[PDB]
Amino acid sequence: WFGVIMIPTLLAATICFVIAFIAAPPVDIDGIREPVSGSLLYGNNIITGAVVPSSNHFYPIWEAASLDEWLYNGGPYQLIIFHFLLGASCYMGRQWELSYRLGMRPWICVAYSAPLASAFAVFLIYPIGQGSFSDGMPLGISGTFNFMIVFQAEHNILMHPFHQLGVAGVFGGALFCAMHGSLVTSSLIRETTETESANYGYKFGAHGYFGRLIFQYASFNNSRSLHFFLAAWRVVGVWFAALGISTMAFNLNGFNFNHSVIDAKGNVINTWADIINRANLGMEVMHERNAHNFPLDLA
Amino acid sequence: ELTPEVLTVPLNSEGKTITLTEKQYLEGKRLFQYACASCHVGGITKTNPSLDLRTETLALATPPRDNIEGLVDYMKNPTTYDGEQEIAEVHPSLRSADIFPKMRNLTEKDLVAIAGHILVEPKILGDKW
Amino acid sequence: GILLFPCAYLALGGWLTGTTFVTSWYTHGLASSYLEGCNFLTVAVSTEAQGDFTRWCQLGGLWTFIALHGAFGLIGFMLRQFEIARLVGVRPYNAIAFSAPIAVFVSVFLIYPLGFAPSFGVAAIFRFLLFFQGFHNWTLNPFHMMGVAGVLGGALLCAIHGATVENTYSMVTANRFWSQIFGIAFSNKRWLHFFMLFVPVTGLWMSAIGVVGLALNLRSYDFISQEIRAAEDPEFETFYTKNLLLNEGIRAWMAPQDQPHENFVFPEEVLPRGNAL
Amino acid sequence: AYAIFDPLVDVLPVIPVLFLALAFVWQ
Amino acid sequence: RPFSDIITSVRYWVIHSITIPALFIAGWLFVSTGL
Amino acid sequence: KLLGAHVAHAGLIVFWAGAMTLFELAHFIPEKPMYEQGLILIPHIATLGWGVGPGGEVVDTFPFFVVGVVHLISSAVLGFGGVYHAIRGPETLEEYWKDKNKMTTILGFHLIVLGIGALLLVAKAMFFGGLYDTWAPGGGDVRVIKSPFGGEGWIVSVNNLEDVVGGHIWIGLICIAGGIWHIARRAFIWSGEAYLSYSLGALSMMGFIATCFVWFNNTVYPXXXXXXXXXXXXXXXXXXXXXXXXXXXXXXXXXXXXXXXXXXXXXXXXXXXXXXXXXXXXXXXXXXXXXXXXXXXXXVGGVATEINSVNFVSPRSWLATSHFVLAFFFLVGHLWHAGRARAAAAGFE
Amino acid sequence: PIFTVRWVAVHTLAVPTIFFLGAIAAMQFI
Ligand SMILES: [Fe+3]
Ligand SMILES: [Mn+2]
Ligand SMILES: [Mn+2]
Ligand SMILES: [Mn+2]
Ligand SMILES: [Mn+2]
Repeated sequence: WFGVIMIPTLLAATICFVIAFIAAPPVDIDGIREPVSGSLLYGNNIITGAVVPSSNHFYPIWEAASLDEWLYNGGPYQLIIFHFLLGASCYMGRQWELSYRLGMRPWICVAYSAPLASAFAVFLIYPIGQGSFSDGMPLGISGTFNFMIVFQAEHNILMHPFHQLGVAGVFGGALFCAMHGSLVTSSLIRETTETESANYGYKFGAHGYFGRLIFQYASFNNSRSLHFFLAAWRVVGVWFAALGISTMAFNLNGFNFNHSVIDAKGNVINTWADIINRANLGMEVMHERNAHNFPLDLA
Repeated sequence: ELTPEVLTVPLNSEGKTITLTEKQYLEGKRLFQYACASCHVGGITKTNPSLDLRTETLALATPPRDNIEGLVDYMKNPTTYDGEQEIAEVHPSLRSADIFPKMRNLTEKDLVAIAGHILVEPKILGDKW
Repeated sequence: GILLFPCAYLALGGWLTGTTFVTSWYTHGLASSYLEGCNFLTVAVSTEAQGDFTRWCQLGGLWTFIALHGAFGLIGFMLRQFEIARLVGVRPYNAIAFSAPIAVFVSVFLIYPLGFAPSFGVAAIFRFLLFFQGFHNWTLNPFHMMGVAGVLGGALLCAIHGATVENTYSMVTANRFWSQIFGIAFSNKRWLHFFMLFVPVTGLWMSAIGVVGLALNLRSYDFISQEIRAAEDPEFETFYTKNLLLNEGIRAWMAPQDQPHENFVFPEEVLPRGNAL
Repeated sequence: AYAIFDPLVDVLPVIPVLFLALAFVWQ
Repeated sequence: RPFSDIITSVRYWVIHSITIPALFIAGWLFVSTGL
Repeated sequence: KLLGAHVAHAGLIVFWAGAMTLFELAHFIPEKPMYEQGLILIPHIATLGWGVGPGGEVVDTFPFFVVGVVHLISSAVLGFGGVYHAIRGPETLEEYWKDKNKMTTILGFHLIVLGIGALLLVAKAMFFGGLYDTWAPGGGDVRVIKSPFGGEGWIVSVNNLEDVVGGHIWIGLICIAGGIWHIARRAFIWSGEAYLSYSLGALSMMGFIATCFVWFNNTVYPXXXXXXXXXXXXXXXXXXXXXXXXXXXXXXXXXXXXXXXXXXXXXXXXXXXXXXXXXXXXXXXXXXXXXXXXXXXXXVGGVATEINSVNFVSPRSWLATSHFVLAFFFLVGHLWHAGRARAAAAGFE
Repeated sequence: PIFTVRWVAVHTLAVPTIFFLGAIAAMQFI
């Protein structure tokens, strides 16, 4: 309510999203959809040049013809993507305004938004380095299995540096927090002395003893805010890593590994690292439909 | 396992053969990959229609540059496949220090190194390239 | 609890040993004199075998022991639910471990295994290449979609709760009352300490769903082929399923080197995939 | 020879405030 | 190993500290570079 | 210890960046094979560093090696004796710094120091060298004189590269004279943290922008780009194909085929007269040398974004993934820190 | 707990931490 933009971004990115997905009922089956991309290329339009448009694009002003313009390349996605930067920015700006001005709740908005704007700003930051067109995120957005195959070959390459840190925190933190939220919810300052009549007894209103006896085996939390420091680490240590690896994956990337291949005389021994990893990626993924023909260095 | 038989590159189309060392092969492996692999990554070619440096491509040259005394001369005196159109300005060579400012310090000593490095590279495997 | 000490010693004594003094020679080759980009150790030779420590631990015995002593020894929740619930109380955390850690390992060693030699990887890039090539032959699963939604649902529930409780001594302290600041933004928590119960029924139910989806694909299920779009392609179509079955069907065809007996001639410049090369 | 010029430039910001303030905890 | 419980008082314990780092390396770098 | 924390930081960041450049300039400097490790030595030539290729060794290593050595020996000399404010003396001072709004306006007079330090360092070219772009060698002259676009235009180093230097003499002398003269009162919560977050948020906005502007339009000729490893790669595939047959106008999949598809609003042909007869021989074979190394990520199969063997290293890709990652992380911690100042006097934790 | 060892038990298996530290430095230098 504070920032007058979230009501004009989330509403335009939800009405246009439900309108585009309805126009592809020819072959959706609730999974793939978006069958409008089999002509000339995926979506090469070259919208803007260097750090996006600023000196004064296809967005609010379609131009061209009328209906034949919105049915080519990105189309409606060019307007929806512009709403993600306005909606996420408002989802963090109004969150930090309806907490400090409403009572007393500093931060928790700039950190929580680090995870939301980690994938949202990653879709815009990528085009600012490689190609300012609109390729990457499929039009309409459904399932998103292309960003799990293409982002494996190049434009991020083989994940094994920074993307290996964040993927272990978001997945490993879901199993660690599942146990932490299950132990405390089992017997602490939420129950443990109310309804226990083998059904559902009347409740009426252990956390200091179950925080060092169950999480033992080596130590404990040793702090009332130690549990909040673990939950914030799965939203910052894994958030800035996912956004950091994606923001660097413009043209430079990393990957490393290369090839071990070290024999007695000098041949190619090979092993599980880059020889067998790039064998199923540098031949299956490097088979992108049929776009390239002239170039051979870079797809 | 580098034996004395593998690094026994021929020194002529007649039937001769030199004998490099383990120090020579290591010298050309760092010179051909630091100022030539920019367009010859893994012996292949980035700006040519399948023109690798295998012992099956060099032997078909005019004259055959499958030797150590034939490939070395071709480095400075660059050609163009058929050997008719002099490509002394198109491709970087030891004679053109104006374009190739990398091999400016290198002499006729490093020429037979990058040549014997290509031939020996094809002796590591049985048929894979 | 003497079993947990004999299992955590065998699992940590073999993992650190295989990635320092081992090899393979049965399936590719890694851990070459303590110099590998992944430091993997599993191999699993195609098949009482022998009676040594260097010949027996070469063709196998490495992953064959890490899956025999690490899976059977397990314990964890089974050892804590008979010592904590007997002294302190609340045996609720034992249910989360018997799905998010017990089913996650018991599926990759009882489904893909003998259903045939090489099962899975046990490292960093080893488990990253087997989950990439293994997911290439299938993918787009309905059950596996829940296992990916739980890892993003329980992590977000801990991020939105950890950043809302810390910003909620001073005027804040810790007594909730933040159900009006967050409620006007997105839904509302009914409280009752359901913040820990919902996160436990998300990470444990997702790991049990993803394990059941991976245990079915190996034991012959369906997964791939939308069936509706696979039969409706007379000429011009192209969608998100036609570009996925081409980036996994042509990528898994070439570069084949997993099987050292099934694979043979696949090159000769006449294989699959053609666009630019 | 004085060829150790590259080892004194990188360590000038690699070691300080990473082993001279993290372990000491002075501030 | 009697005495009292540890926490953050015992460091190197004087002896068997530098010899412990000389006995371990005497069986690792030796049993690897020339076993 | 607010002023000493800025001095001991400027002397430790300049002596660490300068010594890393002096130890790298003597480590590399091969002969003719440039673009191999030189993120700090690259920005030097864009002000004072010979022209085109390497000058020599005796007279050439004078404005590069002695300029850096005089910058580090003058920075570490001021930082060694400046770090005395963080060890002894009187804690905090004011003279003629107490979080006052009236005193904060006249303080921080670094606009006339940074304005006369950015306009004097840029206009120094028309009195010494003149950078190296546009033509082929070096030779600054004239004056192309807001003149450009009012919006965010990082790629302003277009056709006329002289407009870059002139944009500092106008916007600099107007910022330095207008800043020292500026020294309702309800314009946000004036404080020490609010001024630090806005200073970092504005500096990071120029870091994420320069992490692309210094890898696209001009900036550095020895470095490659995403439009250099795609446009030149197409010029190397078309020039090698035309040498065998010629006549670019067919169909292989969906137009273009050889070269020039003509889309959006341009022909993209770049004059069909310069394709058939041409006018390049030594300039065409040189451009194809950079595209064969890629810019995004250089490094059995081949050698590229997937499975490589022998290469070197990328150009500006290291700066657009180390400095850009440090600018987006510091900005996320600065904007979040701004909320701790606005909710401290009206909230408190 | 035991009064014979108790704490001194986990250090026996942790001894393998130094064994892997020297074996990794011997294969990287030669
Ligand atoms: Fe809680
Ligand atoms: Mn693409
Ligand atoms: Mn491409
Ligand atoms: Mn591609
Ligand atoms: Mn592509």
